[PDB]
Amino acid sequence: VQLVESGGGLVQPGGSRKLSCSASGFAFSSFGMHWVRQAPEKGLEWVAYISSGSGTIYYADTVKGRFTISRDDPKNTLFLQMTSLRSEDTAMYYCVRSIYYYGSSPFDFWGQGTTLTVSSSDIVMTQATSSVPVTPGESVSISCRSSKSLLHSNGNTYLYWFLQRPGQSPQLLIYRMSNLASGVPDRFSGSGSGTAFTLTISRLEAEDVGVYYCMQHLEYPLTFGAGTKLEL
Amino acid sequence: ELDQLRQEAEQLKNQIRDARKACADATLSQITNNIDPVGRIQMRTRRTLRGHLAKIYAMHWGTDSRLLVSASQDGKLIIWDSYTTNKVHAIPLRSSWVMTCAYAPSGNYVACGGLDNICSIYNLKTREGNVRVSRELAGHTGYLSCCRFLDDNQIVTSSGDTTCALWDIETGQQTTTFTGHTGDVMSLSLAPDTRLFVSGACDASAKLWDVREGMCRQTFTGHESDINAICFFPNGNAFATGSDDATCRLFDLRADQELMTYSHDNIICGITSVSFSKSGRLLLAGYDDFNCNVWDALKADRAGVLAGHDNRVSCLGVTDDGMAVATGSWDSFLKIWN
Amino acid sequence: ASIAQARKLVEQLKMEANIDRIKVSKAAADLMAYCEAHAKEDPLLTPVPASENPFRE
Amino acid sequence: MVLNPSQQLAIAVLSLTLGTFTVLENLLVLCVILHSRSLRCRPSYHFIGSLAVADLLGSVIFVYSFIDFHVFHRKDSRNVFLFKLGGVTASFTASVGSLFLTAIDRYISIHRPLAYKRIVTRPKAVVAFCLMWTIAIVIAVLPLLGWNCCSDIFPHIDETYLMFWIGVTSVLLLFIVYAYMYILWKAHSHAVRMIQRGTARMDIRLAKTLVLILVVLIICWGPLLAIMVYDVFGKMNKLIKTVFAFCSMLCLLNSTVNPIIYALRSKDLRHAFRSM
Amino acid sequence: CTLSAEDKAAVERSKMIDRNLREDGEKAAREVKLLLLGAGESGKSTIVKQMKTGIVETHFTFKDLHFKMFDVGGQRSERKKWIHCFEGVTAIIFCVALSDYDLMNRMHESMKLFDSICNNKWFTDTSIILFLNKKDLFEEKIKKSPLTICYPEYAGSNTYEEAAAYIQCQFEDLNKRKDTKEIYTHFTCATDTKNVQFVFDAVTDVIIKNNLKDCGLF
Ligand SMILES: COC(=O)[C@@H](NC(=O)c1nn(Cc2ccc(F)cc2)c2ccccc12)C(C)(C)C
Ligand SMILES: CC(C)CCC[C@@H](C)[C@H]1CC[C@H]2[C@@H]3CC=C4C[C@@H](O)CC[C@]4(C)[C@H]3CC[C@]12C
Ligand SMILES: CC(C)CCC[C@@H](C)[C@H]1CC[C@H]2[C@@H]3CC=C4C[C@@H](O)CC[C@]4(C)[C@H]3CC[C@]12C
Repeated sequence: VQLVESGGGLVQPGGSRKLSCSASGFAFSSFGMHWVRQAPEKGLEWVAYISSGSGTIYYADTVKGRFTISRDDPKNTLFLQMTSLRSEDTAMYYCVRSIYYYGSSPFDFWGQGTTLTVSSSDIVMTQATSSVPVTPGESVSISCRSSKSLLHSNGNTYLYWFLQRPGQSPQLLIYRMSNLASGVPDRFSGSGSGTAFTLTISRLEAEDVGVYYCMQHLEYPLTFGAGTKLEL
Repeated sequence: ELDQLRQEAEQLKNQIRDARKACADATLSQITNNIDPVGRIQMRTRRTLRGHLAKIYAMHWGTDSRLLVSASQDGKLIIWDSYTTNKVHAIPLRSSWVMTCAYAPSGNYVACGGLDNICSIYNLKTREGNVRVSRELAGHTGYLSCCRFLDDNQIVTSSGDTTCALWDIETGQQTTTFTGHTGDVMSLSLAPDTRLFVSGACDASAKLWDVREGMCRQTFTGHESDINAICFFPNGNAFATGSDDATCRLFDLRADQELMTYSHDNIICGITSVSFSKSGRLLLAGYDDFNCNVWDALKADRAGVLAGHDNRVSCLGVTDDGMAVATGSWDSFLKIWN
Repeated sequence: ASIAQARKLVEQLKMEANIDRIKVSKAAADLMAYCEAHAKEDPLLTPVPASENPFRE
Repeated sequence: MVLNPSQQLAIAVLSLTLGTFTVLENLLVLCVILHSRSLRCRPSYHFIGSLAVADLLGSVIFVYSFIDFHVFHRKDSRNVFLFKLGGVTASFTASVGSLFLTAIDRYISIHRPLAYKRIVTRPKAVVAFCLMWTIAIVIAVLPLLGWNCCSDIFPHIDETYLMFWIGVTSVLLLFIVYAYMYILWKAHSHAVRMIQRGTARMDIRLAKTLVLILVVLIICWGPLLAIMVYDVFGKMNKLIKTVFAFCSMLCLLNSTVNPIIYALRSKDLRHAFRSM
Repeated sequence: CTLSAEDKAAVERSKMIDRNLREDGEKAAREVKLLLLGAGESGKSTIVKQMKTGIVETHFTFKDLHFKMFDVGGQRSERKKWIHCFEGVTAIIFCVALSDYDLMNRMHESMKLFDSICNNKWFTDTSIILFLNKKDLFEEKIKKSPLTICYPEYAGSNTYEEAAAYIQCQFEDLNKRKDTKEIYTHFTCATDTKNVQFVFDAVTDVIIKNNLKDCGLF
């Protein structure tokens, strides 16, 4: 179900390179798509979006009017074209899939991304613990906080969790409040209330030693929280 | 020879009738005397599901009670969202003729069958999201009338040929076949525990099948024509049939006879669907003349009519929790009542 | 059919005559008194308030 | 503008006799189609009703307006004439607009029979329905906006208007006259071919209805659109001008006849009324 | 609009699916559906094999049109329960062998099947295309085996033209609905290229007589 991406490389400032993402293994024509970038050491960020059928396109604020996203359904490819890149546009660009209906799991699968080196009124998420030490077999809890009530009138609170092991792409762990992403061990669990959240690992092995992230998906533009690195 | 054994049959079926008359001491309409009447029941529509382009033959609510499935005389097999009028899946069938559908309890499979004598089992939650055929069940002489899931790995079916069967989904082969009917089977219904089920034939009779053993236990007569729709009293100790006699009945499993009959002079049209409300105090019924009714189970009197349809009410079902009733007629729409 | 089939049917009817049956006057009160105790929670006998009904509009 | 009481005594009734029958007949037709039912779903049936209201609207509006002014004595304003004459102008034209929308339906039925059920859908028909009305009402009130004023046919209206309206109706009338003859031609060709080949009831059954329609729709406007465009001695004398007043009486007779010939004959509609 | 961001894309999915539903329902109304009924050893296969378990289905195209026939005779179950699924079929095609009139007697079985189907409530509107096939052996059985075997009463002499027309009037006189529907009979031997043109020639008469009924012109 792999997604491979291409482009990147070394670009002098002001010259506009393009980026391709060639999907293979699923039904491409009924998924929305995203782009998420990661600077050299910082937490992830949300560059753009497209719905199904290319009928609805959003953007971030710092790239509004400079980047253009477009999809090719018969040839199974997603294109992002960048214009007049600035020195601060150096980041790896992952490519994220997502499907929206009742009971689905958005952000289920993530690409591996490319490396681009350009030569030289928004909801604020917050988690402020870094390099917390852990010992295998313990129970570890990690907290998050938001600046606005994520509980919608219908009862769904839109808050997603992720995990980036050192050297791999990130991975969905909990799709919404009190939910567990398919294909993940049952150790993970998360219970929140209002605008206070936590992720708890009952008994951990030493394979999940990596940084955790948290996202509100309530309204654009999808801010992510800072990092929380587990050191061993 | 044939003469002696057939002579014996008359004696055994006269031993039964003189063994079903020593139990009856009072009807249901004498016990329930000086009991307060239910009163007028007024219900208005809440939704209208307009996706289909042709007639609708079957429907079944999801267990959570917020999702629906629906089969029509079109390739499509649509999955609806009852709280908001949205579609979550549209499935194209391999044969335009469909006479049944089903939705699994766990919520991971659907099923469908029609005139092509094959049961198809679709899969819903998969990677590379799309809906694909997970299994094809073959081995029925005639058309499938109805189906039901015992659990995620099993399923019971009923066919045009006088037989019912039990299927294991992992391996195509049947495991147990029930063959006591004469005449075409039309519908069946599982018990709340899934340890027994009831099927209604076209010879104006019904059975009571044990799933594990594979043998019938009780036979219920009483109707004059074929029956088409069965249901189970939520308790699990009685069921109610609906026929083309324009008459429902309410049998019971421990006394092995008929408690009451809901029939009226104005109605001469046949019945196509029967369902109890939760708490067994109301029995819904979808009549042939583009209409429906509500019968007071403990008293023969009828609660108010529930007619908003413009054609035959082919199939209707009360939600598992009990909040709403959804009926789908031949005109493409489905109206949900509440 | 004369003996191959007839034996099957007679053996079937011999099994539907050992069953034990309870008088109706008891097997109808046990249905009557299932509706005292579960009538509190049936949203169709008595309409549930607008706040708890998920389909107003 | 000139009449005798006897003309008034006798002439007045036609307006009243014709109007009463007209109202009753149209009202009765309107009901069966109107209750949403088997007939309501098909798009074609609405045009019948759409034409059916207009003859009623035209009848109430015109019977009173016409009886008050030619008859008795009347009151008016340059601004006022455009109004009160807007309705009759708006309603008669609307009636023609409905006769022309069934001719477009019954032309497609045989021109492209295979695709006939495909192209005419409930929404496209409703779109044409509303457009027909938008076009009718707007043109009807254009005088107020201008050209109070020239013309001798009516007291105030602009001569440009009396010669602009006439041509459009003649053009609308002409097309329906064509597309009833063509329908007849195709039916006759197909029915001669059938018997001629291996396998004339259809080409004779349609002729009875079509000739009945084409004669009445030429009688109703044969005199009206000639007299109106008529040139004569001293316009029309105390005789010629007076004749037009009674020639106007028939135009309401088309509101009487269009439900019988147009909708009563169709077998399905009468049958619904038969059982209800 | 009090809809969360995730909720909006579920409406865009539902309006994506309504497009598929119409775009595929507008391609399933171009095809003309036919129903094929026949008795055992009547010769259904010959006309099936003439032009290009469950309900068998067949597709054939002639002069820019698509037809779909449904051979349903292998059901072998009660027909009352599933025949009301078939309304909206454009025409019923019935077929009778003329080789077997003497052979207990099939013809009466044919007559009682054509009579049961002809006067059914579901098929009050639809029209019937009656083939009468295998006339190449029926030309030879007339002299050796007289027509009187089916009915002694019939007076007329035994000629191929004089017998087959009388049989035709025996079949065409079974429909109560003279006004509502018609029957388009056609004699065919084992090989006839023209057979498909008679179906294409009769379905257009059916479609035109329904299009001049839908708008009340008739
Ligand atoms: C002298 O006024 C009349 O006699 C009456 N109108 C017609 O008698 C009459 N009004 N209109 C519509 C119409 C005519 C000319 C035009 F320019 C735009 C509309 C008719 C149309 C056909 C026959 C008679 C009439 C009136 C009293 C209702 C005003
Ligand atoms: C149904 C589809 C596939 C084919 C349509 C057939 C064509 C010939 C029909 C359909 C609609 C018809 C048109 C409807 C409206 C008008 C405006 C009128 O002032 C002139 C005739 C004209 C232009 C008609 C001509 C014939 C027409 C174009
Ligand atoms: C007096 C007025 C009403 C007559 C003027 C001509 C009008 C009525 C005719 C001429 C051509 C017609 C249009 C042709 C094209 C279409 C496409 C159809 O899918 C919707 C209706 C619509 C938009 C028709 C509406 C009616 C129409 C606009």
